Amino acid sequence: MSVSAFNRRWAAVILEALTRHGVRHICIAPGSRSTLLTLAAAENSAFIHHTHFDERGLGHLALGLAKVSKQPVAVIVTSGTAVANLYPALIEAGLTGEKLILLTADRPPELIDCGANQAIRQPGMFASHPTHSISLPRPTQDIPARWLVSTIDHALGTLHAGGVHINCPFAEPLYGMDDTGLSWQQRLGDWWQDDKPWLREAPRLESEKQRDWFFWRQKRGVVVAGRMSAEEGKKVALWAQTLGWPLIGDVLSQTGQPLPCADLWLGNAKATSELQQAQIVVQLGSSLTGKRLLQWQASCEPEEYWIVDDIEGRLDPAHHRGRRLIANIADWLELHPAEKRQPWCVEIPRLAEQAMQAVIARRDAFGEAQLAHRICDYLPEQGQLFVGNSLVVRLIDALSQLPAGYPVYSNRGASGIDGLLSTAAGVQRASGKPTLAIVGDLSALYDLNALALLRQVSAPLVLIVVNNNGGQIFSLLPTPQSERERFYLMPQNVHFEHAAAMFELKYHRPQNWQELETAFADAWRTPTTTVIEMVVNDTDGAQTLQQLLAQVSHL
Amino acid sequence: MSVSAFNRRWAAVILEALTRHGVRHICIAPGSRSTLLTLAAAENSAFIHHTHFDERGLGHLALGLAKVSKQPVAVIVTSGTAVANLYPALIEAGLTGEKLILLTADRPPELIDCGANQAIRQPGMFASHPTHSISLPRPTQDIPARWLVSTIDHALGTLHAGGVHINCPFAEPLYGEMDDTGLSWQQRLGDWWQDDKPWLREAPRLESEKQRDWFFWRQKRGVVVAGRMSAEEGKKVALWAQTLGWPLIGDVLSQTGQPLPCADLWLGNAKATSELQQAQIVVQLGSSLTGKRLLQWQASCEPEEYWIVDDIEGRLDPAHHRGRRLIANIADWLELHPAEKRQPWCVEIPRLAEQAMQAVIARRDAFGEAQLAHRICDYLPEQGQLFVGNSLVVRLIDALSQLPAGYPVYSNRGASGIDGLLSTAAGVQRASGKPTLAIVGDLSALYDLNALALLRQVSAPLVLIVVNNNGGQIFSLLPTPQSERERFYLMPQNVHFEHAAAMFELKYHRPQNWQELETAFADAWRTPTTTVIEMVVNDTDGAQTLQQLLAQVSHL
Ligand SMILES: Cc1ncc(C[n+]2csc(CCOP(=O)(O)OP(=O)(O)O)c2C)c(N)n1
Ligand SMILES: Cc1ncc(C[n+]2csc(CCOP(=O)(O)OP(=O)(O)O)c2C)c(N)n1
Ligand SMILES: [Mg+2]
Ligand SMILES: [Mg+2]
Ligand code: NA
Ligand code: NA
Ligand code: NA
Repeated sequence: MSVSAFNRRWAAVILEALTRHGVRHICIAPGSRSTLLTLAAAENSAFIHHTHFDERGLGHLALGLAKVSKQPVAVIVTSGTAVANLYPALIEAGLTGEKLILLTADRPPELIDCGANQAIRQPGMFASHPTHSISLPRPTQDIPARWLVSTIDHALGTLHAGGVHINCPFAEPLYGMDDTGLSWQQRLGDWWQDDKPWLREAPRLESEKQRDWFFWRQKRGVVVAGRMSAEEGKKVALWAQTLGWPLIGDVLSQTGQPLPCADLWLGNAKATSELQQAQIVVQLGSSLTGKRLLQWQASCEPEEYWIVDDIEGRLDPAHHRGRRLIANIADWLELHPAEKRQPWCVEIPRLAEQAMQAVIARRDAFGEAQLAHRICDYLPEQGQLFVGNSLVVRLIDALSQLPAGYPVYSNRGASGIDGLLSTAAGVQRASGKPTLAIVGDLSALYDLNALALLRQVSAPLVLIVVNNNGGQIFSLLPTPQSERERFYLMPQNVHFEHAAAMFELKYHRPQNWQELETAFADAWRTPTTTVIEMVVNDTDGAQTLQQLLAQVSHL
Repeated sequence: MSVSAFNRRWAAVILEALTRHGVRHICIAPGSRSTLLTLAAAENSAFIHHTHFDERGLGHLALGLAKVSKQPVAVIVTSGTAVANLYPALIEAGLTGEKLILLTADRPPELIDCGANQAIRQPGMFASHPTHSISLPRPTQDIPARWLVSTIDHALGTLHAGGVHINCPFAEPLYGEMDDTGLSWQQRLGDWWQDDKPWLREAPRLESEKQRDWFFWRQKRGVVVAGRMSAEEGKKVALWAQTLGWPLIGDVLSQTGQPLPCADLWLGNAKATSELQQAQIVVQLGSSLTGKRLLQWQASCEPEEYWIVDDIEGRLDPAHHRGRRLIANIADWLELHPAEKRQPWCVEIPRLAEQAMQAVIARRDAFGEAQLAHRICDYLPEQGQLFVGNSLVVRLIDALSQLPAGYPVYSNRGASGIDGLLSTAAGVQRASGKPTLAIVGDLSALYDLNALALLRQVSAPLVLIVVNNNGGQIFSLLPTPQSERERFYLMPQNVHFEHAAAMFELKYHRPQNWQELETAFADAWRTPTTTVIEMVVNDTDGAQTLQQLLAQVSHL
């Protein structure tokens, strides 16, 4: 009889099911309609439980977790606007490959389209953004537990990447408990004390080994390093070296950047020339950062364009004739090995070295370009780097040479300035590692309430808020000068000292290299967050990037 | 010739079509793909432009501005997750009626599903929630200007309520010297440019016809329920119900003056529900009923007819009575359906109502949130407005307080999200330019904390009361499980707002008693600025006080 009882039983099946697909972290916001789920989640010791109050921030907390752990991560929110707040993180996951399990509680059908409080149309909400969507029915004994678990299983197990939306209607009552659904739960036999799914469906998606690799490696080819794992970046740096091919590695590639300041040199006739001679470009990973690289890539004309990543669909915004190959990068390289061939490029290496030389000559100024340049003086040892959006990711790319195999993380799929503080958190938590995060002032304002989560870290995390008073990328872009402060830049004339106090975070506003150094030396001493604020002249960053762009276009 | 110049006239037409549907305010966030729309929005002087860095907050600003002005309000965002951050406000629009028109910039088709940065599938992302959606094609001269403005005029002319999604693809280049490429293209509309009118006028009226059996129905023993409506409508509903001598069950969102206050306590006494059992008809004006006992009574009553009269569409009766659903401007309907003077039929309820109120008054003294809820009418700004937050505050004020007639009350009680409250309030004050009282709980203030930025520009004093019971104490009102309540429900954040207030240069007070609270109330009404007032309370005293009071009154 007890509708309470059953409800908690139906939710219990749901949350154990995900025990079977590697779900370790579950992130939770409060709600009422959510109780069946949250309880079930709370009572299951297979999980590490996180909570936050801002469902959008929650979503990015899961995102961060998933991004580092490479595990599916489950989220529970209540019905209503709460669910919609998950959209951003979902969109990004749908683009970058994070597996997010979204369990969104709902009113029963009796209560849809009839003026009931907090009652929205929720199935289909995220349209084509989730990889799989599940519209669960009105919980009843008449549908066996085996159906419920078989559906969840198919969803999770055939999940190459992106998230999964599972909608979970619950009618009232929701608080009560009885035996009511016990015999129904036990129809699942010893599955309850098992390790595995009820239904095992986990076929692999992989592109066959390319039979003409041996032909193609003998030609003048270029390697492009996209977003990939720390370790894939090492394996790739080595692979290109051996092949003799010039490596143009993005900031997110953790390849070592053997030809640094690419955003610069790629802007020089002598470089484009040499590169014109290539016949095959093999790009590994995607979401390329630099402006000049995207243009080079747009207009480059090799006989064939290869792109290799374990994410599905097209990744060439330019639509070259060629191939799109789905694989684990490290797995793909083993399968397409390199043979010792001799470097064919001779003028690019000069140009790279000269372009870095141009940059260090400009290093003394206490600005954001200078910070980005000098960033690997600051990387916490055995740690990880979370890079913001806007100017920051573009600066470090253009100006800094990151070590091979140092892990970098970032939200570069859709590039939102909306989840960054909270993504950084879930990144810090997933790996246990000291973390450095850099973000601009509008991005830290966006997600300012994530300063709450940053009270619970498992190793030091330093948040650098580069404060140039507004969205200054819109001073790098040729935005109509007259409208640009009010409708582009939006300076908020703010600081972050009180924001840090509120969440009892340690704060520094260093005013030169000496004091920012002391800041760090205090930061890494304790398993807490410290807000560091660099206040800089609004356009110094972008101007300087521009001048170096011209400098390097000229030699 | 120049692509970037055609893009500008393509946008300029779009923003000029808005101009002829009453669109006055337009809320804008930064962006680059949005640039043509933002240029055309800012070049076009028919608008008042509002800007904000947070697109969910921007969304909620637009919502507020619309909530007050009753005009459609425009938003401009760039492509990506910026678009997705408008969902909250859109869905709330979907329920309470605000016309928000969302101009969402986009990459052109080529750059979709190809690994392009900041490029997501934008058409349809909001599903059924917007009222209509336009999926505008790739800008070209081969599509007559007269097409773009007809399609918008249809969109806006036929919008009875809720949101509009206009997706705007634009292809690089987006910057250049403004040639005069699409000019003769623009000139194809002709003097329309100098008119004030829609190109196509399509604005057919949706309304329910006159209830020809009203003279019969108005003579029976009815009940009048008053939900969300306009302040003016409140007054009107209060007269009309006292005329028919029916008992008025007014919601806090009803603005009737609640002649039977504390309905949430007296509806729990077995004597009231017994009397009401006599009702042959219930005429409910407006929707989103507030308290639990009125919801429980609504679901349980069994008149021969139930009527919901409101100017939004669809069913509004979550209990699905036999009866009628009646779409119209409430006042208009009062005029079409006049009251006849008849004898009050209710003997018991009016006695309990004054007995409920007395019982609350007995407890007015303690410095907690139940008390604040009760006293509030003593603190309303002269000729100003009330923005009432979600969770406890709405329910306590509903339960424990009696607000005056026709005092404007605003809130987000459609989906009841605590995700956009401050940012909504700002928009709510900007729309009318009235002194404003927004009350909001601690998690609700963390959720929109960056909206503090927006509450640095107010035309008129606005007080922000933050009630800090260290958590979501509505989860102490509900029978949640004692074991996991604290970390999985209440989520106490252990925080204050002194510094948040300092951060945005907003005056702060943490009053400890009634003397201090009213002091802070006074100096606050003397400047067109926000003064934040944080009331720190013992977490469960609010919940309990209500609980107890529900119990005392169920025994009277
Ligand atoms: C959700 C969302 N809103 C808006 C944008 C557009 N956008 C890109 S960069 C940027 C500027 C961010 O400013 P700041 O945080 O200071 O970084 P800075 O530009 O100074 O480098 C904006 C608003 C976006 N990418 N995502
Ligand atoms: C966007 C959104 N997320 C979650 C909820 C569910 N919810 C309702 S009340 C509440 C707690 C609000 O806490 P607080 O702001 O401190 O007010 P109080 O409960 O103390 O009245 C939550 C999380 C909601 N209605 N909307
Ligand atoms: Mg900035
Ligand atoms: Mg609270
Ligand atoms: Na896993
Ligand atoms: Na299998
Ligand atoms: Na004070």
